[PDB]
Amino acid sequence: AYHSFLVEPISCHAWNKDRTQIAICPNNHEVHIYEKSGAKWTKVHELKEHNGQVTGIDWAPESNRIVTCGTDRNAYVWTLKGRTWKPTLVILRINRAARCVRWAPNENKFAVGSGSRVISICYFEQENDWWVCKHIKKPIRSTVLSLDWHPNNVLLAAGSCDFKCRIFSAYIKEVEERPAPTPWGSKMPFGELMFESSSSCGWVHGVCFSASGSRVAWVSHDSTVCLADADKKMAVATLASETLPLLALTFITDNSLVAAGHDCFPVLFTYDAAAGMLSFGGRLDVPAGLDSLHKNSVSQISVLSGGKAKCSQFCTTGMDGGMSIWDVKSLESALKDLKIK
Amino acid sequence: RRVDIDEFDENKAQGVVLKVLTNFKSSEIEQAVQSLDRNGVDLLMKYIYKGFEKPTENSSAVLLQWHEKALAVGGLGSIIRVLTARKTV
Amino acid sequence: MILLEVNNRIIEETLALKFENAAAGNKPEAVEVTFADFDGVLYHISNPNGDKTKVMVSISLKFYKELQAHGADELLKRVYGSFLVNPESGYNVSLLYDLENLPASKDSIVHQAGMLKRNCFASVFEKYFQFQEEGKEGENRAVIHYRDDETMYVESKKDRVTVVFSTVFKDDDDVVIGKVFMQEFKEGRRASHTAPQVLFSHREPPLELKDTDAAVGDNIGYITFVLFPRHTNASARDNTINLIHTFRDYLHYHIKCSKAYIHTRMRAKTSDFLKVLNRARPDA
Amino acid sequence: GRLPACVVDCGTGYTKLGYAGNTEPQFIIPSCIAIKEVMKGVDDLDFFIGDEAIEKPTYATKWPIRHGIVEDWDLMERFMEQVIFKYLRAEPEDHYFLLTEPPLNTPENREYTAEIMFESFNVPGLYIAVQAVLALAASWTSRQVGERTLTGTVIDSGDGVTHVIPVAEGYVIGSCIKHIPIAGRDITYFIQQLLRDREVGIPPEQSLETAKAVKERYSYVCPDLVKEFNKYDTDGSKWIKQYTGINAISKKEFSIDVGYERFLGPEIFFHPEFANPDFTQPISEVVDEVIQNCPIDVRRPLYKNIVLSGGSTMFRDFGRRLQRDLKRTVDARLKLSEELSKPKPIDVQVITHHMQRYAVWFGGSMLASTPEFYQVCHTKKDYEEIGPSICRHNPV
Amino acid sequence: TLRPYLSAVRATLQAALCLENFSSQVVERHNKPEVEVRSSKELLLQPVTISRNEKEKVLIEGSINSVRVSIAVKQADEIEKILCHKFMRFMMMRAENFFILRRKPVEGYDISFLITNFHTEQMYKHKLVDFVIHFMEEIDKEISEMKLSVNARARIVAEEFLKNF
Amino acid sequence: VVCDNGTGFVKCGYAGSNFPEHIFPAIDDMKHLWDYTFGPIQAVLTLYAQGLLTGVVVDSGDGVTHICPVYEGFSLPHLTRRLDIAGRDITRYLIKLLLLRGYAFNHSADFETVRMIKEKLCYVGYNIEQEQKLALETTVLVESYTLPDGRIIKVGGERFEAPEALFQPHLINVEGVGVAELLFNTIQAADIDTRSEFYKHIVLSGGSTMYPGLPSRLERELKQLYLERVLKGDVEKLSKFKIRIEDPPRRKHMVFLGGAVLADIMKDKDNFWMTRQ
Amino acid sequence: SSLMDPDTKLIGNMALLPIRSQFKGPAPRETKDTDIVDEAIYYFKANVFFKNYEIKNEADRTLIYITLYISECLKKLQKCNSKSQGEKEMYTLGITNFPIPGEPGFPLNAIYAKPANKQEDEVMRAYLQQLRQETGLRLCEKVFDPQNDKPSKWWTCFVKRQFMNKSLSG
Ligand SMILES: Nc1ncnc2c1ncn2[C@@H]1O[C@H](COP(=O)(O)OP(=O)(O)OP(=O)(O)O)[C@@H](O)[C@H]1O
Ligand SMILES: Nc1ncnc2c1ncn2[C@@H]1O[C@H](COP(=O)(O)OP(=O)(O)OP(=O)(O)O)[C@@H](O)[C@H]1O
Repeated sequence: AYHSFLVEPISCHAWNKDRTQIAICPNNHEVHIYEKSGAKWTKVHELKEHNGQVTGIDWAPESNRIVTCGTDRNAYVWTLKGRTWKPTLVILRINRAARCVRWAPNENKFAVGSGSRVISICYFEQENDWWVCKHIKKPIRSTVLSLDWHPNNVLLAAGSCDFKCRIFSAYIKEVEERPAPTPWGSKMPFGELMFESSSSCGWVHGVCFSASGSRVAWVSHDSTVCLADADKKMAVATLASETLPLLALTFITDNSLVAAGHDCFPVLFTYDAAAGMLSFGGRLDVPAGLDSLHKNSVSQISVLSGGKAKCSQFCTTGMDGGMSIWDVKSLESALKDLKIK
Repeated sequence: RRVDIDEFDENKAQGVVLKVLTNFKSSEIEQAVQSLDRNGVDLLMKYIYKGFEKPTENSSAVLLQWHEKALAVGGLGSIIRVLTARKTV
Repeated sequence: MILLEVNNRIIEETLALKFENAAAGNKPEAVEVTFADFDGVLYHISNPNGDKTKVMVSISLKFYKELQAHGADELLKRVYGSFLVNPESGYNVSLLYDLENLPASKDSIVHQAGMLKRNCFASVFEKYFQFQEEGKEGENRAVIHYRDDETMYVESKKDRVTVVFSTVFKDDDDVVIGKVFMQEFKEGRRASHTAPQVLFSHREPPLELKDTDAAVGDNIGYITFVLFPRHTNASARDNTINLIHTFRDYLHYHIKCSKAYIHTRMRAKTSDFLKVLNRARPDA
Repeated sequence: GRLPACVVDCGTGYTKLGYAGNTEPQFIIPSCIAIKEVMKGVDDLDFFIGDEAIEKPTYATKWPIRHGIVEDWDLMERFMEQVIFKYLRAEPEDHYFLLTEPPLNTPENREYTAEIMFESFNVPGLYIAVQAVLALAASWTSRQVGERTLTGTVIDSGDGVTHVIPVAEGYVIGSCIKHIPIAGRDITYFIQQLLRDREVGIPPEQSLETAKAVKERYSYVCPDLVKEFNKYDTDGSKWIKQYTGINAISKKEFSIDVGYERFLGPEIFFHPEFANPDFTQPISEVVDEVIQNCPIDVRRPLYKNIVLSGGSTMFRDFGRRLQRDLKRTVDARLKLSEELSKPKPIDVQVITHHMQRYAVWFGGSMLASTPEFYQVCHTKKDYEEIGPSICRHNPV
Repeated sequence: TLRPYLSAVRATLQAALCLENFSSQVVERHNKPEVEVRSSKELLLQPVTISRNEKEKVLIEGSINSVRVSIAVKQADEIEKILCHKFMRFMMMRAENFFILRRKPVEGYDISFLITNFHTEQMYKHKLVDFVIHFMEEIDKEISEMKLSVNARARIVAEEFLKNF
Repeated sequence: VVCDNGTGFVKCGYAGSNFPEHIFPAIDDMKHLWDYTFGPIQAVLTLYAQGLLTGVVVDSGDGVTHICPVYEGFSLPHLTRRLDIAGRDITRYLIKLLLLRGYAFNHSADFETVRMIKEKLCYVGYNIEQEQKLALETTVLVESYTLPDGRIIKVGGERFEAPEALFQPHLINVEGVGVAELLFNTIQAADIDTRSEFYKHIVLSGGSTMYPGLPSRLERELKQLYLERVLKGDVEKLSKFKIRIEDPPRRKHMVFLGGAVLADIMKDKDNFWMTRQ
Repeated sequence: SSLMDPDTKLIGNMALLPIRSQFKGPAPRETKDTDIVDEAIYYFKANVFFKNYEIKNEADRTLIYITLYISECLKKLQKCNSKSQGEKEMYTLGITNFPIPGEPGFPLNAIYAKPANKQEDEVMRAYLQQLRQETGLRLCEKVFDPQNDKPSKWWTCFVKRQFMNKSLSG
């Protein structure tokens, strides 16, 4: 299954909560929302506000909001007002390009990582009607690359160019009350450093917590992939890739993972918690001038089917206008070397 | 316009390897490269980028054959681990 | 072309127009054409002092001091005669045609106004063709500067005549290409064994003229011409001197031509790589 | 500084050679090359330009100087080879050359030209000026001027596409040029067809040259058409002539009449509707439109000096009628002014002289025989030190 | 072994070129390639080299968004040196329309390929690798023919002149 | 309600808005402006737009460049200087760059077409020599453009040379400053009390600040000048030094916008003006 | 102006032009011997190469009708071998009718004012008869030489030249 849109590279993709509409920017000032009409795609919305390029978008699946981050140091919140989407001025108190963004599952705060070695956190205040930015400065020294939320709406992953995946604590104390304790540690104020990774090799392109959020995993530029645990006390496990450079990766259960890269065909993963083994699966796929349906690399992986746990449908959007939609149960049949736990 | 202040801001063994490989003949590359583990290949990967950087009389010819068997075993991601190691040997 | 023009196409178009004006009886016109040629040779054709029927050829050089001591005036005063007059102010030789005394067949003197620089290099050769054919050796060798850095060295021997150009390859790239032309010039007798044989060396003057002030330098090669009496006999003076007095300029030609052959070959090839680079560029 | 400098002036149909100091070129050769049907050595020298190129039936006659731009370099390059060693006989290391080029050429195409002179000819100087500036430099010797000025109007009358240029302080203005596809060649076609229909016995396969010479030897601008037809009907003597064509095939002489294609020949410049319905716009105001696009300050100098160029303005009193044709134009537009409105009427002068046959080249002998040209050439070391960007632009 | 020399290069350029968009860590709102300005140290990859002999060597310098590949060319003698130097200086004048190269090579090297992120976008980046191989494929032979061109055409030029005496 | 009548660009609008709700220039000659207007200090307004009290203004627009130190309520007039480099003289320099690249342009007729190129292609460089290792060395700066008469030119090395040569007193024929110099002169002409207050209170305002990287050059040159004349060579005492230079996103339509927050409007405004009191 | 005055009135697409005819008597009459159809031959060759003639007047509707009339007559005198043979072929075309305003088969109907009644069309046919009459006997001395049976070649050279690219009959 493969639709293609355009020649331009698209930045990132996101969905509504039913996972029907999709919204992407193909290398321009304009992010376009698309939508199935049967097997026919419909350019339902166009957004023309950013005077620079835009780089990372997330659709808010429940509040019907849209967060932006780009290169003209400006991030805008787009909420549905009837048919015409309307922006929202959000000042991060940073000066350069942002890199990625995603909503916390409370839909009360969003994390922006950028080039000024700081992470701006805007949570919405109500009296001023404002998204007050608050910063996590120490000890980030490089440009923040990928982000991920714990489902508790408290912790926050962080990945930058100093190779060190420093998972954090960003409990905002005035819009959130005192959360439950966490297998990382006890006291969780804002800006609280919790654990710096043991990776001095390869950039940190993609990080993700599990559905528990106790497990967290990351893939690295030097063709490696590494995972750690909150329950097994920060124990970073090591696995090297014997394939091509890679960008995106996601869980499917709590110890079963799927990642694709510059080949744009996947190769599953499962965390053997018993033997303590990150063991790389086997493409789980089955085979211009290219065997993979999409031309360029991946840029993002995300799950169509009901959260990261179930977990069946997932699509691959990259640096070209194609989307290859992949179902797990569609891939369960013809593969003879897959591993699922 | 005349000074560099881009750095001053408040932010942010060798001859042993060449001697053995050139004395190792070309016919025993498959028995030499494949005998190492997952970390021995990347240890051998930085070795091949020593004599190719610093050539001698009989250096650069046979080591292309040494690059050949380690290409298939090392794959394609094994080369990056030369590139991305900010502290290397 | 492949052989150069011993003809002089800047006059052979010009005066061939001029006599047909009088042959049709038209009034002649105010003509003053000032122009040049190889080797620093300057010309000047004009109506001398204001009559349109009088047509004066006039040539300037710098060699007439060095050349007149080698039997110049016996040649051209014999050949051109009453055509030749007093030299014009600032000119070595000055011929004169008056259009009221046209000859019978004009295609001779039109053709024989085109040898006008050729007749000056011949006389030093005709002097030294006598000394070979009569055995009168013991002669000083003619040192003739034909540019600022281009000297001519002749030599009369017993059964042969040799002669030497002092060439200067003024750039740096021409030298490397220019040395390849003397290779096949040294290999000239692979099938032409009746050819006048040529020696060559670079930067090192011949030892026969080592007694001179012959310079040594990166720009300079030394080219010989073994001239038997079989090519300098009385039958073929005039053939031999036509070829030989332009050979320095002839070799300036095919160096620049073989450069020109590269830029047509290579410009095709830069369209070939630019083709393939547009193919990985998508059709969309 | 003692031996003079070549001015190779590659026009559209006719190349203009010549050395400095000269009133007229030593060649007027048709800009054409015969080449054999890649080729090597003796196969890759058989190059014949100009008169032999029209002559030779064996090899095809490419015209790479088309619309003023170069169609292809590797055949232009062979033409620049044998324009030196065969016809000029110049010393290739010892003359400060002056190539010339029509307006709106790309400054890549300068560094294609200037590359080959510094890398296949070793020239000691080079200065690739535009055709428009040295055109009007020729009319400085005219008695119609007394003072030097390098700001005005030229009227190129070419052979592929004629142009119109306003010029200012030695620089063309790339906003306001206009292609007009009338030419020297368009007058050839229809008057050849005008003698297809009246003269009988002319062989069709050489009739273009036959149509050429009667345009050459007998054309004239008619001042006004409506009196003009009667002057053939009233007077059959002093307007009817007879042309004596030579049969190139059958080796004979044939007489033909000199009739009506005289006066309509130059008159199609005054109305393009005679030969094309593509342009309903006469020349009497389309130059004034090009005038009316330039800024307000430069127009009042731009009326005083309109300069004729090219061979296609060698028709009797072509400047005289077109002067009145612009005076009808500009005074009618200020006839709008005094009604609605006070500004003084402005005189408009066109320029003519003897060498306007080839007044593009005659500017080349007003430059290369001056010491200032020796100040401004690209030397050979300047290409070697700094690179082709010095020769991609032009000096003053 | 002339073939597998290009193979390991083909086996390295593919690994070399997996890039992305990346803005300037130093300067607000810019996008300049990293392997040229070199102002952020930690981004630049380790420069590597591959060679067949003492001469035929190829340098690769990777970064996050641009890779400066340079090539040493076989220069057998001095007559091919001007054939080397012009053939470069021909195309280096023409790097504006033929526009993935550098104007001036690396000191010690002969031509320098500069592939940014944008050139990997608007072109099929699995074939720009193949173009770089293709450029090294035939300039071995391109110069090799023009030697046989010149050594033939002098023999045409010389034999005409000498028989005319 | 606020009125905003400018010198080189004239505004109008209502109170509590987002933008000047109409725009048109002023065609004695300002007295006729009232006719098409009623039919549908700046720096205090500029600071309170960002919402501050005392800071540094980079007022760089079209006709002339101001630099303004302004206190909480009042300005600092004798401290506030005015240069004479403009925005148009960048374009007048930019023609001569492209003219020496080889493209024919007149300074009169071809004016606005170059102005499109400046607002799209042109910017500033943090250093010169590392930047000029891109024109002479690499392809990258070469970007296409299309003229309105259909021609397609390429501009490479003449992009970044918008600011530089008339900072030198040769090309401007005026002994003067760079840009951070008169900036640095004015603070050291100002007090020592709010000195470090100033170096984190620099605002850029105007269309002649839209060059990307302009707050990356002003941060680099002040690390020269404070090292030069004040601190005189010391290493780690310069590492203490606070540098924050600000530039708003909506700053081009901000002068009328920022006044709306101050504008405590009334029931009446006619009762003071002397032709309608 | 030259071909229009308010003394004469607009009947039809054109105004009825003051003829001087083969006969004297009751007619649209003029003082001077020079006629519109004389002028339609006098300024003919200065008007034959245009594409779009102006409209200053409604007499151009007559004037280009004569032009397309002469466009027919040039097709006839290509084949003529005596003066009597020419006139009878002109008496042939002078009687044979072609459609005249707003009429199908007749080109350029969008220009001419069409008379709708039965009256004015016939009077126009009575006037266009006189156009076909009065022109041809004035073409006898002006196409042929004063030495008779010599067709002048200064009228031969218009045989391919038309007012525009239309066919008159088809
Ligand atoms: N006396 C004349 N009568 C008729 N036609 C002439 C006369 N003199 C020149 N011509 C015509 O003028 C034409 C030459 O035009 P022009 O001199 O502009 O050509 P060009 O120099 O090659 O073009 P350009 O200078 O525009 O590149 C010739 O084709 C010739 O037919
Ligand atoms: N996007 C842009 N990039 C570069 N320069 C720009 C841009 N937009 C505007 N400018 C420059 O800014 C100038 C106008 O800016 P601005 O509106 O601040 O001045 P202004 O208010 O018109 O001048 P005045 O204060 O005299 O009215 C123009 O001359 C233009 O060159």
